[PDB]
Amino acid sequence: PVDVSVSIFINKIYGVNTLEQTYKVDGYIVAQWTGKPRKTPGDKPLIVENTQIERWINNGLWVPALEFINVVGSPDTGNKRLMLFPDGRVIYNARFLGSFSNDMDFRLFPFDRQQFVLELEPFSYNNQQLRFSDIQVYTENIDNEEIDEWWIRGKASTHISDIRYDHLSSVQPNQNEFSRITVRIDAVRNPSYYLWSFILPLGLIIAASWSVFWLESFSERLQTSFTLMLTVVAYAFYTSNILPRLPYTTVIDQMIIAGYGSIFAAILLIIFAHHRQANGVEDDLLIQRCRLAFPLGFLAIGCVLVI
Amino acid sequence: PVDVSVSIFINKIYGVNTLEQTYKVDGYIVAQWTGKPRKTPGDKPLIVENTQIERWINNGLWVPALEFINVVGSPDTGNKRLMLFPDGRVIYNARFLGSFSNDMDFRLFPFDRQQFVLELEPFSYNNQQLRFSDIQVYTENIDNEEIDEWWIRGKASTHISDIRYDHLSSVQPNQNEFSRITVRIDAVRNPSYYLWSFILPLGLIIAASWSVFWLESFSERLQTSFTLMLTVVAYAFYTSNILPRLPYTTVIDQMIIAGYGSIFAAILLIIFAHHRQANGVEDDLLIQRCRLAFPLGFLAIGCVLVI
Amino acid sequence: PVDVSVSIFINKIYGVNTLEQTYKVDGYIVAQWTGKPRKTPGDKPLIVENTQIERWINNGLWVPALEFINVVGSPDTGNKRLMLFPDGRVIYNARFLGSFSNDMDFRLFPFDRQQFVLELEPFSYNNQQLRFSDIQVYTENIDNEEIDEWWIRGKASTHISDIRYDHLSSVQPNQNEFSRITVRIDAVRNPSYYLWSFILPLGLIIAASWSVFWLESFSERLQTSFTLMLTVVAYAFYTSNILPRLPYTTVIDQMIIAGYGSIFAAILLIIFAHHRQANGVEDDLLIQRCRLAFPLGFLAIGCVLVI
Amino acid sequence: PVDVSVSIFINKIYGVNTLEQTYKVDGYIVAQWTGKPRKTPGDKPLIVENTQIERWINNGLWVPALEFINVVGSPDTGNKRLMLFPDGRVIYNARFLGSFSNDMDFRLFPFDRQQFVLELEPFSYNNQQLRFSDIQVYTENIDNEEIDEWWIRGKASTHISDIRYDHLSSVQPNQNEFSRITVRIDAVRNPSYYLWSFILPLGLIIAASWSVFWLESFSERLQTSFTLMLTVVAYAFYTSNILPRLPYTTVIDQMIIAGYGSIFAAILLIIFAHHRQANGVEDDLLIQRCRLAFPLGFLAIGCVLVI
Amino acid sequence: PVDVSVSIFINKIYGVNTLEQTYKVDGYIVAQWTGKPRKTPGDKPLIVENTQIERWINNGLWVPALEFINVVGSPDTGNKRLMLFPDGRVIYNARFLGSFSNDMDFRLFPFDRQQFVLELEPFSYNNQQLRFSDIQVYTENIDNEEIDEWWIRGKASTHISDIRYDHLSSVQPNQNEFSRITVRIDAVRNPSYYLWSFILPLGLIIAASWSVFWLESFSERLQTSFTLMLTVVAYAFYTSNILPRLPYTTVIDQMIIAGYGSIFAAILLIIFAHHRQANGVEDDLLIQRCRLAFPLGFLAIGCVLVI
Ligand SMILES: [Ba+2]
Ligand SMILES: [Ba+2]
Ligand SMILES: [Ba+2]
Ligand SMILES: [Ba+2]
Ligand SMILES: [Ba+2]
Ligand SMILES: [Ba+2]
Ligand SMILES: [Ba+2]
Ligand SMILES: [Ba+2]
Ligand SMILES: [Ba+2]
Ligand SMILES: [Ba+2]
Ligand SMILES: [Ba+2]
Ligand SMILES: [Ba+2]
Repeated sequence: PVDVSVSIFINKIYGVNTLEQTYKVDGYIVAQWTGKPRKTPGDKPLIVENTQIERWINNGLWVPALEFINVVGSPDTGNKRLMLFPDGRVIYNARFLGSFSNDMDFRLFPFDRQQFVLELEPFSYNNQQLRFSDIQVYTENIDNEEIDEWWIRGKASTHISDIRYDHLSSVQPNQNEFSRITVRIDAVRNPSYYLWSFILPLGLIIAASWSVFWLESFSERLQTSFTLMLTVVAYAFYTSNILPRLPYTTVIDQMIIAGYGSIFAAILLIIFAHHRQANGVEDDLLIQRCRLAFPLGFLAIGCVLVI
Repeated sequence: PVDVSVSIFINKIYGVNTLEQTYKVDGYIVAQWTGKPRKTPGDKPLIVENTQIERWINNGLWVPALEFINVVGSPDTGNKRLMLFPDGRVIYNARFLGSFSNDMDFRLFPFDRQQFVLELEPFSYNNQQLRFSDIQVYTENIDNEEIDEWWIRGKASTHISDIRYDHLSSVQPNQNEFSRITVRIDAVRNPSYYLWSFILPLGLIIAASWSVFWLESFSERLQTSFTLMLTVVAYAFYTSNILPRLPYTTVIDQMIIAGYGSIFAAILLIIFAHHRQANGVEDDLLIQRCRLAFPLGFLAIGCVLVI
Repeated sequence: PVDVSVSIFINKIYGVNTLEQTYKVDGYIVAQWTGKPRKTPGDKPLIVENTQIERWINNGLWVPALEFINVVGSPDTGNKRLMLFPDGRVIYNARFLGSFSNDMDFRLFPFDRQQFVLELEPFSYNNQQLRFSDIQVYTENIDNEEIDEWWIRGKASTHISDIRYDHLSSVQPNQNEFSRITVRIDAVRNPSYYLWSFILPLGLIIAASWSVFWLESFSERLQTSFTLMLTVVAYAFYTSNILPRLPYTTVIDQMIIAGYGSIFAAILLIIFAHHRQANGVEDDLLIQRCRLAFPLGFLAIGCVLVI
Repeated sequence: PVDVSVSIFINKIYGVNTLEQTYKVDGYIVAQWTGKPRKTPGDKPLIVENTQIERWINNGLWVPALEFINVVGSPDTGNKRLMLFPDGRVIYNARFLGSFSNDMDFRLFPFDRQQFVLELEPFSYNNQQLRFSDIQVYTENIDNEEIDEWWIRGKASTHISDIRYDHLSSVQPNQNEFSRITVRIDAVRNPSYYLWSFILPLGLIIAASWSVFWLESFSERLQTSFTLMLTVVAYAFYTSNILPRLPYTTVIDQMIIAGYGSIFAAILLIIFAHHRQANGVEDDLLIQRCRLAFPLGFLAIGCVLVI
Repeated sequence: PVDVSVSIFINKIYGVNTLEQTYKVDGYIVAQWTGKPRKTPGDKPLIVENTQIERWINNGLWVPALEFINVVGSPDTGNKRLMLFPDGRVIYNARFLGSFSNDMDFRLFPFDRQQFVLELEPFSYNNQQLRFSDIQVYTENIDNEEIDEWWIRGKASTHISDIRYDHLSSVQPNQNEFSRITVRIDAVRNPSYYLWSFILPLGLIIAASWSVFWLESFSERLQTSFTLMLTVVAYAFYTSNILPRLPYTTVIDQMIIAGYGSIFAAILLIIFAHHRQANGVEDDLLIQRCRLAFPLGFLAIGCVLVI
């Protein structure tokens, strides 16, 4: 069992794809294991850069292939390097940019708790062992929070476990097990933009739609309600175009639905008030006075929902 | 005829392209056939990783090229590996991400039954035989259903058949036939988002468009109907922008068309009511009382259509 | 002059880009020419797969480079293979996906007659001759027509010609001429989606815009006409966003323009009716009765245009 | 100083990016210089195709690297070829597709005069000389003009100059100078689509906005003006979505601004007419009669602007 | 410690991605260090072009890998060249296009002060020293300012520093330190397009929304206010579609919010005026006369905000 020390440097996280549940990571990966002592030019360690590494591999140098389990496609590998010390240790350093996968729940969307994971694991080697994992996130989490889209909470996280693959080749007994490094980074979305540019005017619009009951004539009350409907549709459009695509409804979508339902309910009451009648036209006092009931009645449901 | 055992591990299915009828698959492929016994270092099997495999092929090692028939372009091949046992068996393991093709009917779109297929088959070898196919979909179908976009039903499916190519080279008689592995996975789309964020408010809008008959003045009835038309167009826009592009109409599109037709019909009746007349202005009782007939008359067609 | 037999298998055609006049083709290409007899292992023909082909070329094996003339960029070349028979024939088989160019007229757009062309021709060799071209389109043209976006008419088409390049190097006399294979596939667009989801509601909207003349008050007639204008703009938007981008106007765009012109004309008549007058207000009978003339007067132009 | 004859064949120009000031070119490049006589197989010139060229370079064959100065990124290089004549001449032929840069002024946008430039120049060689440049644009400029987006005027253009680089290595005196080929192609945009589908209905809308003064009641005049404002915004949207993105205003944008300004001015006059008054309500005759002044007053500015 | 002289030529800066905080740079990089004297053919320096450089590296020629620290992915490397002088100096010249990262604050967006940075640094070598950095931005900053999107202020900027990496391998004492070149270019966005096509009509719209108080009837005042709301939503859409996506609100977004708030406030006052009353209907003089207060009251906040 060969001991391998992994260090991962995270430069940037970006390009979140909500539909594909995918996010981009750029950084460095460093792997250090101790092999057989060697004779370098002078005593000083040897530096082997990109194209030459292959040449060394062809001469029988041993370089385990480490795979990102949760990666999508194949990473963009930048400059890579081998460092060979005379005392036998070997240090592989490479730069990568890759698209990674993980389970992501956006149902809370404006206010989101997401976590970005990297899963590393040897491709072909069951007994080679990951000694320890060190993650340098040092690119500052809090410098400007309201600039960066996501606010990163705490410094990384680490797990080194043994994954067992049940379905395998003819020889079971001693190796189903591969060592896996899991690095998770917790992050929270910045609600500002969505609160001010979406939630707020949406609220204003809903509240304003309640003002239909302060109209005098029935005709006015109806004809206006249609304009309201149109406004909600237009808003639904404005949101849907900018907002990220999802298989499910977010909080904002629910607000929109609440808008539609509020207006349709208003329509029903407005028509009901007219044709529930003394002779044919009598309009209900308390009902036309629902201008108080409707806003809080909505607010009741509003306070009930997140709860 | 060489026996080849194939195992395919499906990690993720995503990136469905409705227009191109294409979907992305990420996973592993494992091929195992038994060759001539060999002498490995020690007794233990030999592990040959990525770049080295080519070197082994150049030395006369035999590695059949397996082709995905239904793939689009060429797959993104990750880490690949050969495992050479002294008793002669050879196991090829590779990681891939690829875009695959298949016939897809979206006419039911909000509620969709689709099936994702992989078609494997040797490129150049007519007699080499696929022994058996095993598909590990083990990445959990039901864990969170309402998170994942598609709900996968059952565990995979398998067929191993012999495909005959009629048009071929000068020598017909014994080999037109190649062994083909076909893996199909049945899946059903999650209607939630579309029901709540599309179907529902669309319904509310249609129903509301029926309220035009509860207006008193002819002018009101018309002028309002135009606002309704506008609203339906705006909605058609909001849907069309978000929804996937298709060569054909879905259920929702039909609903939209139903909206247009309902409103235009309403216009016709509204004008007809005015100018079918006692003197010139007489409005038809039963017709202005169509407020009952129109909703169910639509509903009749609605219940007739899916039927 | 070397005789070369080409067979092309078309798997899929897709990704039409209207602006770039480009379309994607995936399939196989097979080239067969007869060289000098060879000694294979056993008698059986030799199979040389991807990476090895280059190695054979470096040993002086002759492999003409065939170029797609109308290709854009360079194709995605999948698995490729050489088959070497002892009697001297050589068969090159490769899989490709590529973007191809051709002249495309979309002026009829909803109903389109387009043709997809492949142009093959030796890169460096003036005397090497393409014996015959065979195109297997066998992937079924008619299975489900209303699923596939394009309906393919007939089985392919073929031409083998000699192209002469006037401008050339210092030596003219005997070779300006290269053999070119041209494969054309005629296809017709499926109008369904565009008829129902675009043409139809657009028509309904136009017809409805004629109902403005059934209004009583001048004010109503005007104020409504503006809402109509807005509706046409909104519709123009909804179409333009979904529909493919073009340098020219399609049929639908013309319909839109017809809408604008109809409404503006309506405005002119509505204002004219008011201020062409007995004293100042007199409205013209026949003119307010143009509710008959306008629809057919439009229809006249409509029946005149395609004609 | 080595004489090099360059011939460039332009197949297609497309993919204009207004923001990046970039355009795509596909074609062939041919370079011919005369080296030392050689012994070919037979007397006939030698054909060296793609992969082999490198092999020849490694044997000390001399192949100058020609760089496109104005290219963006690196070109997609298709099939390439060397032709070696026994009398010593060498002809390099390659196919390329590349994104090129040039200064582009879109301020006139609907009617545009643009020019597409290619700048070629040896990478490392100060004394090697470009003998002459020949550009075959022969792909027909005028066949169908209203199909192609751009109308190409005249056949190419050519310049061969000497560029001097001031800032250089330690040795100045005799070589700051590299030979540069510049190929420019003048082209004019097709205004049709923009005239009919944009300019025209925009005009109709503006003209129609002048009809607000033919309304009787002040309320009507205002309430309608708002609908007009909305219509102009909607139109601004429809244009902005389809039209290419720019750092500056085009002609159409100016028209839009003119729309806004016209309507706001109308608002100001409408309110002014009401509250500039005999008692409080008196409306100005000449002002309500500005229905004549406003259209030409706008037209005055319109005829003044391009002038 | 090897002295390395770097010169960087900036051709173009473009493709700013606001969300990813990324921008494209195209140009040349030149690195000059003095090695061991060599014997060239003749006395004249040797020119080694693209593919050959690798061959020289394989023979033990030393070519430090320089990394762009702030690059995203890996650059598109064009033609590259080595120049070997007999006196031992070596000059590496390469052309590159790459996407680079940097902190970008768009909160001021229409008027933006941004700075484009390049960070260069040896990949594997702690003692090799960057002698000096020279940046040729010579592509003209001021030629046409209103054409180019960004106005570049001053000629570049330069820093050469020593970066210390705390976390490292087992040997600390003398080398934590790598030499880093930092090149920063200050630029300011061109407000024209946004002022005229966005800020201005937005202002006109706001001002116009104040005209609601000049209406007589309460009904008019309300029903109109809704149309205003719709107009602001439509405008919010038109802006949001064209404008760049951000995690935060810009100035324009704030203006939009101000619009919504202004209209909602107007609604509140309009309803309050009606139902704060003598009997039930009395409308407040000063309140209906707020037509003066509202515009400046807004303007007060407007002048307070940037301040
Ligand atoms: Ba790479
Ligand atoms: Ba790959
Ligand atoms: Ba099919
Ligand atoms: Ba899962
Ligand atoms: Ba490939
Ligand atoms: Ba879009
Ligand atoms: Ba290439
Ligand atoms: Ba042509
Ligand atoms: Ba050598
Ligand atoms: Ba390169
Ligand atoms: Ba930062
Ligand atoms: Ba320039």
